[PDB]
Amino acid sequence: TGRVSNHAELRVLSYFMLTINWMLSFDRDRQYPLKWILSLTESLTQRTTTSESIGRNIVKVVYPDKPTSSDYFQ
DNA sequence: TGGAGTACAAGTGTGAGGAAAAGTAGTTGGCGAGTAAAGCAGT
Repeated sequence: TGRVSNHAELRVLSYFMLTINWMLSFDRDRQYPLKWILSLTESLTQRTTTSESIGRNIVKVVYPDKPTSSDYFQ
């Protein structure tokens, strides 16, 4: 395994990682307020029963290595 | 002005760890009554 991370779909996600910090930490424009971030993660960390979410709940089950895999108690 | 490198960032040389079903163990258990005669002992 060459440690260049030359996979194409792998590198799209880092572009989605570095953007979401830069567009929020350096915001002189005060268009993205802090209280909306306080209404994002509080509304995102919230379970629901759609079939995408139910199907996502199966995916947490199958992987045993990492934490946030014994998430079934909640 | 221009070099000692020392750093992170690129590389390639060196054997093994984890996966699993069928097949293979040591171990119990669960079988198939008469009426007659002659013989040689007997003494």
